[PDB]
Order: sequence, then C-alpha cells, then structure tokens
Amino acid sequence: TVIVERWWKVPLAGEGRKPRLHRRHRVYKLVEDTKHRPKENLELILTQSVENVGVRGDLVSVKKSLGRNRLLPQGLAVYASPENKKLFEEEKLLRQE
Amino acid sequence: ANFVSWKSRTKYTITPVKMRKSGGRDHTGRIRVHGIGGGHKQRYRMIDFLRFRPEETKSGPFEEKVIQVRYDPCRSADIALVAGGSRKRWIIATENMQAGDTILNSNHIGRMAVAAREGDAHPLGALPVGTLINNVESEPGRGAQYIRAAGTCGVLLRKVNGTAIIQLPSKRQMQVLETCVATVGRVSNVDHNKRVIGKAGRNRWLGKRPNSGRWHRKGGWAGRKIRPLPPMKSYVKL
Amino acid sequence: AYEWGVRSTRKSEPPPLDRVYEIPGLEPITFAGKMHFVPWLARPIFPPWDRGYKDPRFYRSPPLHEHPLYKDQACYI
Amino acid sequence: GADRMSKWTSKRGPRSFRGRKGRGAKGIGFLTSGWRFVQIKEMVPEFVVPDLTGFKLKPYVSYLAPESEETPLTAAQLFSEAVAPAIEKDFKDGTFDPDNLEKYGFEPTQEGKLFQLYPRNFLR
Amino acid sequence: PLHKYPVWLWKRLQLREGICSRLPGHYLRSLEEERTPTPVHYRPHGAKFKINPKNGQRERVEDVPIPIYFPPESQRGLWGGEGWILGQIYANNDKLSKRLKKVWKPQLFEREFYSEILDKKFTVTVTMRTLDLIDEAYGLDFYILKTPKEDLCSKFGMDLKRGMLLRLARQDPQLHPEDPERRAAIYDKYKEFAIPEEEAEWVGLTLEEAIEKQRLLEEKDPVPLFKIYVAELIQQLQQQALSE
RNA sequence: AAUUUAUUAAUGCAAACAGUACCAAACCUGCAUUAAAAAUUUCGGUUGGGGCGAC
RNA sequence: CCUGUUUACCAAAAACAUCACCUCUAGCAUCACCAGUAUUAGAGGCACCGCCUGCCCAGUGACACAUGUUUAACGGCCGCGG
RNA sequence: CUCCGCAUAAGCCUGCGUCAGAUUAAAAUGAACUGACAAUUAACAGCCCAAUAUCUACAAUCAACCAACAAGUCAUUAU
RNA sequence: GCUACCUAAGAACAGCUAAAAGAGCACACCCGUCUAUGUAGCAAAAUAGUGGGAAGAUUUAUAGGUAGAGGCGACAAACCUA
RNA sequence: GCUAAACCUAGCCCCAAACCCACUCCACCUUACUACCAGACAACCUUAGCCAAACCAUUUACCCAAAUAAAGUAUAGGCGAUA
Ligand SMILES: [K+]
Ligand SMILES: [K+]
Ligand SMILES: [K+]
Ligand SMILES: [K+]
Ligand SMILES: [K+]
Ligand SMILES: [K+]
Ligand SMILES: [Mg+2]
Ligand SMILES: [Mg+2]
Ligand SMILES: [Mg+2]
Ligand SMILES: [Mg+2]
Ligand SMILES: [Mg+2]
Ligand SMILES: [Mg+2]
Ligand SMILES: [Mg+2]
Ligand SMILES: [Mg+2]
Ligand SMILES: [Mg+2]
Ligand SMILES: [Mg+2]
Ligand SMILES: [Mg+2]
Ligand SMILES: [Mg+2]
Ligand SMILES: [Mg+2]
Ligand SMILES: [Mg+2]
Ligand SMILES: [Mg+2]
Ligand SMILES: [Mg+2]
Ligand SMILES: [Mg+2]
Ligand SMILES: [Mg+2]
Ligand SMILES: [Mg+2]
Ligand SMILES: [Mg+2]
Ligand SMILES: [Mg+2]
Ligand SMILES: [Mg+2]
Ligand SMILES: [Mg+2]
Ligand SMILES: [Mg+2]
Repeated sequence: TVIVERWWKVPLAGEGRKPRLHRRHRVYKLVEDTKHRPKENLELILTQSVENVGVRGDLVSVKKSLGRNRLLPQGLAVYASPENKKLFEEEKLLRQE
Repeated sequence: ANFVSWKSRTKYTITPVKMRKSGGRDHTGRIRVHGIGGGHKQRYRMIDFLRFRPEETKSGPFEEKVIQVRYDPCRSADIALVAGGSRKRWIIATENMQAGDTILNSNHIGRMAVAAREGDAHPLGALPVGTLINNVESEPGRGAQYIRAAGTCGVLLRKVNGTAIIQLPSKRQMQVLETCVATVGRVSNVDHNKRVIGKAGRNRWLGKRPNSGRWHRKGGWAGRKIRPLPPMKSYVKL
Repeated sequence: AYEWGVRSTRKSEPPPLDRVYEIPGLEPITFAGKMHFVPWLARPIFPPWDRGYKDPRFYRSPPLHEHPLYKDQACYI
Repeated sequence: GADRMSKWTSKRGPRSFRGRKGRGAKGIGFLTSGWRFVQIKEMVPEFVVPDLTGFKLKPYVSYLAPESEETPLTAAQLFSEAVAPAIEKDFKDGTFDPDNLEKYGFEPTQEGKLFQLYPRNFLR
Repeated sequence: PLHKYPVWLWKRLQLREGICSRLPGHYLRSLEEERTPTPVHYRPHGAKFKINPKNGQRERVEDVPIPIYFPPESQRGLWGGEGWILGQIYANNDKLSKRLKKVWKPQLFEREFYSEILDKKFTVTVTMRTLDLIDEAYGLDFYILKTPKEDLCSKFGMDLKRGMLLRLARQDPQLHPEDPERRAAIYDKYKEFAIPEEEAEWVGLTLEEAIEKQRLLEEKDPVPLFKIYVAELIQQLQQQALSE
C-alpha cells in the first residue's frame, strides 16, 4: 500500500467546509510502501492435526501465506476469534476434569 | 481503420485463393514496414507443411504420387501437387522432383537406418548421419518452419538420447527430438540466388518500392564484426 | 500443426457475464424492461426465440444427420 | 458548393442513390433473385366503396337548420347509452354477475380479432 | 439572469419530484449521506491540535484526503479501498528540480474465497490490504457485512452484501437444504447484521438501478374504463334502492 | 549547452509464489541502476555599425 | 551509367532513385514483416558493367567482456638538416 | 471557321418552353432576370437472392503453332 | 473530393520500324525545356510556338485508408483544400 | 436645382421575483427526417499553456456553499515575484 504526503500545506477550511485545493497540492512524496515492511504472523486455531502442530484447538502464529493458502481453505484451521477460543476452551476444560 | 485480414479461410483447398496486399501497413493504417507496395496480383496456394498427415480414415505410412511441379509467386521455391488416396495437396518440391514420382511419408523409427531417397519424409531418428534435409519442425506435429527457401538444406550431425542435432543453413546447430519429421534432399530452384533483376522496374513487379533518398551517416553498428557462432538452440526439455 | 483462419477474422468471444449472475438468490436489474441498451445496467439473457411460423425467405434447414435420406455409407457421385 | 439547406431527394446522388430512395409510397411486395419483383395481393390496400344509390345525404346542408350546440362524445357517454340499459334490466331481473360481462359487450382481450383497438391493425 | 437555486443543488432537486420522489425513504437517506471513508493512502494526524515547533503555539490541524482514482476493473473485485494515485513529484525530492507526473498503482492478486452464507466460491481480484482486512473481521462474510459502502469501494462487494442480507431476512432454506441444523447455526452467527427484507433489497443499488426497479413495481396495464363505470353504476343503484 | 527520465527497454532488490540444509517459473506492483528515445529552457555587455581581437 | 524521380506557383540539374556490389541485424507463425522461414526478411552505404578498392583499431563508437575484435564503421594516413 | 460534335457517367437541380413585363444584354427583335402556366410517362438504368455442408491444380494474348514471367478477372454439387 | 503514399476492383494507349525491348519515329493522352506575350490577366501560374515521354518505375475514373508532439516522402526540409 | 438630409419606434441592457422542463397525424442513428428480419461496439483517467518573475528552470490569485470582522494577521515562498 502506497502511503504519500503533500509537499505543500493545505490551508484550513473550517468546521463544515471543504478545503480549497490547488495545482501545487497534487505534488506528493512517498512516505512508505507497506509491502516492504517486516511480515507478521497469523494467529489461528487448529481444528485438526498438522505436521507443525498435532494438538487440536492449539494456537499457532504461522505465516500469512501458510494459513491463507492451505489451512483456511481446507478448514484445518479456524480464525482465532474471541468466540472460537471459547468453543475450543470447553474441550480443553473437559480434558482437565 | 476498417482493415480486415484476407487470411480468413478455415478449410484447406488447392484452389488458388485471392489475397489483397498490405502496402506495409498494419491494422491501424499507418506504415509499419517501408519498401512494400504494388506489384503483380497474386493468388495464394495453400501449402501443407505437415508431410505426415494421414487421411481421416487412414493411419500409418502412406505414399503419394507427384502430379505437377509448378511455379509459386508467393515463395522462392517450387511447389508440387501430390495425390494420395482420395485427396490432393500442395507441398514444397525438392531439387529433383518430376511428374510421375512416388514419394513416401512415414513416421516409423526402425532399429536401423533407411536408405534415404530425395522427396521422402522420415523422422530424424530414421536417417543416417550427414543426410541433407529440409522442412524440419521444432517438435512433433508442429509443422515445418525451417529450411523452406529455394536451394536451402540442412544436415544431420548426430543422435543423442532420442535427440537429433540439426545444422541450419546459417551454420547454426539446433537440437530437437528424433520423432520430428523432415524431408530428404535440397529445396528446388538451386540457382535462385544467381538471378539478375536487370532493371529497377522488375523490382516494382515483385512489390518492392525504392529506398529513401535521405542520406544517413553510419554509426558503430557498421563495419565487419567477427563474433563466434552462437550456442546450440534446443527445443528439448529435460 | 498450422491451423487455417486467423483469430482476428473469427467471431469475437461474447462479453463476460456480469458478476451479479454468480450470486444466488439475487435477481439482476437489466435493461430488458427499457427495451434498449444502457451502459449502467446489467445485460439480460434472452431465451432462444423461434419465429413460430414458416417463411420461405428466412428458412433454416435442419442439421445434416436429421435429414431423412441420410446414410452412414457414403456414395461417390 | 453543395446545397446543404435543400431537401434531400431521390433525384440527387449517383445511380445507386437514386434507386434506393423513395417518395413515401408503401411497399406491396419484395424483390427476388434476378431483380424480379413479387407483388402480394394482401399487401395492396383494397378500397371498400359502398353503394351510393338512393342515398339522401348530400355534400352540403341547407342553411335552414338549428344551431345545435356541440357535445363531444366521451367514454362515459357511450357507456350509459349502450351498456347501462342492458345492465339495469338484468339487475332488476336479479341475474347479474361479473363473469357474464363478456355477454354484455365487454372484451377481455384484443387477440383473435380482425380489428384490434390497441395496437390497432387497420386503416382509417 | 440568475438561477433561483444554485447549480450544486440541482441533483437533490431531482429527488423531490418524479419517480425518484416515490422511492423508499431509507434508500434516499443512504444516498445523501457523505460519511468519510477510512484513510488508506495517507496517515491521519490523530488529534485536532498540535504545537508548531517553529513558534510553539497550539495550532489546529485538519485531515485532507488524497484523491483516489478507481478504474472500472476495481468494481469486479475487492481492492480494500485502494486505487491509483494520480499526482506529481519533484525529481530527487528537490523542490528546485522540475515536476513530473507520477502514478502509483496497487499490486493485484487473483485469489479464491468462500462465503458461508452463499455456499459458493468466487475468484476475485484483491490487494494485500483486502486480505488483511478479511483476517481482522475473521472471515469474508464479516468483512462484507461490517465494512460500509464508502470503504468497500466496489459494486461487486455491495452486491454480495445484498445477497447475504436477503438470506438473513428471508431465512432462505436453499442454504444447505439437506442440513437444517448446520443452516440454522450459520444464521445464528451473523444475527447482528439482520435487516428487514424490505430494506435489505435496496442495498448497493445505484440511482439508475433503483429507478428501473421502482418503475417495474409501478408498471401495470391501465384498468379499462368499462369496469370503473360498472362499479359506479352498481354502487349507485344500491344507494337509490335505499331511498325508495 | 543546462535540467530531467515522466515514457520505453534491460538488470537488480523487494513483493507474490513452492518444494526436497538448499530453494522456487514468469505476469503484475513498488523502489533503485543503466541505456534508448525524447522533453523544457537559454545562448552576456561595452564596441567611431556588427563580427574578430581586446576589455 | 542507362528508362525513371523532385522544389504544384522563379531551380528538371551534375541533385534523388536505379540494375550491381558490400556492411549490419534476426533461428521464428495466426492482424504488418507473413498466411513468409537465412538462396529469407528487415536497417543502411555506394551506384550497372570493366581494371581496382592500398596503410591505420592509438582516439570515438559498436560488439565481445579477460586479454580483445572491428574502418565497404565515425575518421586518419609526417618533419628537420646534409 | 470547325478548337469539334452526339451520347453515357459524374455533378448541378428547372437555369433562352408558352403567355406577360416597368426588368435586362452594347442593343426601348431577344432574354439566361421577374410573375404565371406547362413539363421528364420504361422496355434503358437503379433497387436483388432460403439454409447447411461441399466443390473449384492446368491464364490471357483471333488461342491454334510458338514463346514467356511479373504467374494471372469469371465454374459447383448434395439434401 | 487538392496533393503525397497505399488498398480494392476497373479503363485507355493510332499508325510505322523492329518484333526481343523500363527499344526508336510519331497521334490521342501525361509532363512543362526554351522564347515571346501576359503581370488587378482569359488565368491568385495562363496563352501561342518550340519541346520531353508516350506497352510502362506509364496515364487515368471510382470508393476506401494513414491527421498535426502527426502523417506521407525515388529528401526538394517536398506535399497534407490557392 | 439634383443627390441627399431629418424622425421614433422595433426591440435591447442591468436588476428583482420565480426553479426549470412537451404534444395533430406521418417521418427521422442506413446516405438522418428512409413503413417491414438473426443481433450481442459501448460511459468514467491529474488540464496545459500564455502570462508574472523585467530571461528562465521551483513558483505565479481563478466562486465552491454566511455579508461583516478577525486579516492581508498566523503561515507558505528561487523566504524572490507573489500566495
Ligand atoms: K564609423
Ligand atoms: K510535378
Ligand atoms: K529534363
Ligand atoms: K577502437
Ligand atoms: K443545374
Ligand atoms: K520573455
Ligand atoms: Mg516463386
Ligand atoms: Mg512475396
Ligand atoms: Mg538499398
Ligand atoms: Mg542514399
Ligand atoms: Mg547568461
Ligand atoms: Mg552588443
Ligand atoms: Mg568595429
Ligand atoms: Mg571575442
Ligand atoms: Mg547500357
Ligand atoms: Mg518551381
Ligand atoms: Mg521550370
Ligand atoms: Mg546520385
Ligand atoms: Mg579504403
Ligand atoms: Mg631533405
Ligand atoms: Mg430492366
Ligand atoms: Mg481527383
Ligand atoms: Mg491494387
Ligand atoms: Mg502503340
Ligand atoms: Mg519507350
Ligand atoms: Mg521515344
Ligand atoms: Mg512520387
Ligand atoms: Mg538536400
Ligand atoms: Mg536545404
Ligand atoms: Mg517572465
């Protein structure tokens, strides 16, 4: 995602008015392209056993490319949402008892 | 522009087809190639470059009889009318081809080589080394895209792991499979390169327009350049 | 091998259908009720239309195999 | 040097132009192979002319006549004159229902008729 | 002369008369709304005031969005509010150097998603941002159902919404006809986005698609006057009998 | 001549993608580099006319 | 060289083209080149034929890239004293 | 005198036919200008064709000898 | 709709010599060498005579195509509605 | 004494107010104003430059939703012109 910034200042418009743009306000400068930043992991819950982790209902911070391409379509892993954790929390609770 | 190509016929026939000239212009209507315009009108005769094309109801090696070797205004070589079974088609004639000869078109690769006769079509793995060839193809069933011009001829250098090493008329080597069909011998009109145009008007009959009168200064591209023969071109995937 | 007939002379592929025809339970809004084309509405799908009556000047013979006098054994005339 | 403010007609243009343009006359057939024209008897308008024998009316009317006022005919005026009397009679008789509206004169559809009202398929 | 109304108000004057005036209310409200989209190609200030370093005074600050051009091929996919940036730049980031035209385009991918409410897979073109937004909503159905119109920025994404909302209101049993329990469980997860069918059938439609719809709801052959006069007659005769 | 590479092409990195410690075809996008082909703008003064010389 | 072409409206020529000769580039198909395939096509120079086309790769350029190669590529091809 | 002439195509569109005239040509009989009236009549020409599949190697030149290249403008059948 | 080049399908070229011809003489036709005239003209490029070519790289009617940061060009910085 | 001279209407301009918006029949996107036959082409994309800067190369006001005032102030700017 390309994130840019204007060279020139834009005069304040006011409360309830739109700013007045000029030909000089089209000049931008690249601030950051998010496609060149460190990747982040994807928190998921495993519905079935996997080579990386064979425990069901286990949390795994796998790469985004692994979960989206293979795990999520196949259904092996579900999104680690507040509601899904509860469903798998019960199963873990039963084993403790 | 409202330009439509004349290459619209979808069925093969030996009947001369009427084609329209381009004048060096593309579909936009602007000139894309200079020096093209006019010339005597010409009718196109479809050429079947797939020698081994068994008929719909037939399979395996077949033989055809040569009917007529005639002049073709769309190419430098001469074409031959051959008839096998119930059909007729045009092909590229060889140096020595007459009306009455019987040509062979086979795809059989025997353990041993075969005595090569001019005009016959065999695979590359069924011919001895050093045999002149023409109308070779990159892969099987692709159709002959090389060594089509008058007098041109290749040669078979060696066979390795179901692959044949071909030498092109440009003294460059090309590698293909041994199941690719080629025709034995040279192409007709061996003395085509020895023709004399004689007068400027004869080039206007061939659809060639005079060069520009503007004077250009040569650059570094000009001058003799002794560089090595490029590597062998291989169409075999390993 | 070399096929005869350049693609530029062949009939162009029909335009790709709109993505509203892929969503189940959703009726697309087309210009069929306007009786004329507009760019900002979906292209409708009309059913095969038949004249319903005979007209010699606009007759279409049936397929070959449907002809009564049809034989698998060919006759060379 | 062309007259762009003059009525375009079949008299203008080359041979192909002058033959393709007409004057407003309706067609009565089609062209077949060989430029042979085929006339359709059903496409030619047939004049329905009546017998004028013993007809009292004449092109003009005598001036010794009253100056009656104009009462343009309306749909409601035509309903009360022709349709209403038959309905009132059946209403008094005690046998009236919507199903029999076709018997009173109402037309549910126009299809299957020679002279349809909308879209009309006949000439004045 | 002068116009009675300003020209920028002419578009809203067309919604007061004609067939547009007969359109539903909730749909007309969703048109005049001009809610701000979510920033994508620029960072917001975060606050309303700042201290200018030069003079050290509490100055006001405003977020000015950057014009985004959405090509027509963006309405057949899910770009996540991304688009082309048509602007200028200074060579070598030097104001004294000449100014050039620069276009920033997004990186597109052809992925395949699955909807649980529709039970069908789509091969849509997306960006990396769309993939992240679907992971924050925990599915494609939530993304399509949570994200508003000005952030979806896609006609296909708004047609999916209408498709989903119609099944949450009609409770369509076509979803897994042979699995009633499974079907019921799916509608119990997206129950927070349920909207009445009457209001969920106008979602995403443009002004040109809605007018055509409303026109079809009003299209009906005129009633013959033969029936109207009969009603007046019979009704009139009955009143006459009472006086007698 | 000064300024520039938007455009085009090539190359590299990143992005995207997979497979059995090694490593992933191209297309697309972004950031750089090198060419190609072009674009914008200018071409000072004095001077027993101007130019040359000289200042 | 020749027939030919050009400044419609001040130049028809020794200028351009041209048969011939030479250099450079390209190993391939479904809109030009081409429904063609190196005896081909395209970019250019010179100008039929006849006798010839000599020396130079330092510099610039191009190619190859490790030296290096190349002038029918841009271009060049001495002086003093007796 | 004969630089032509007649016709077709193209283009133009009533633009020297009758009556009348104060208009007009160097010319107060003529008229291409004005007003009114009339006029070009199809056989020439233009305006064409049911579908699907299928067929169509062998120039022209008095087309026969003969000789060529620049390799050419003409055809069907089945249901 | 001029002109430059191109596309489609058409048309024209007596007679003589040689009969092979981008051959010669020479009409039609195309061009425009030299001279006079004309210079608000008959004409915003003409007239008369004299000339070049005239079976070919010829001339020509019709419809269509290439559009100005461009096209086309046997390069005259030509021509693209005086 | 000729040629001429002379005229006062036609309507028009700037505001205010008010939003605006057809029709007899027939014909008209093909060569528009053409009664009558197998189709599927489809819309969106930063204005630039003159000029000013006494050249020019960054830059150079252009209604954008309330008159006034804050104020030509903060601020921007080959920190120049100017905004
Ligand atoms: K002086
Ligand atoms: K000329
Ligand atoms: K001359
Ligand atoms: K060198
Ligand atoms: K006329
Ligand atoms: K200036
Ligand atoms: Mg040939
Ligand atoms: Mg050819
Ligand atoms: Mg040449
Ligand atoms: Mg030259
Ligand atoms: Mg200076
Ligand atoms: Mg001076
Ligand atoms: Mg001086
Ligand atoms: Mg000096
Ligand atoms: Mg000679
Ligand atoms: Mg001249
Ligand atoms: Mg001259
Ligand atoms: Mg010369
Ligand atoms: Mg030399
Ligand atoms: Mg000496
Ligand atoms: Mg006739
Ligand atoms: Mg002309
Ligand atoms: Mg032609
Ligand atoms: Mg002759
Ligand atoms: Mg001659
Ligand atoms: Mg001569
Ligand atoms: Mg020319
Ligand atoms: Mg010159
Ligand atoms: Mg010059
Ligand atoms: Mg200035």
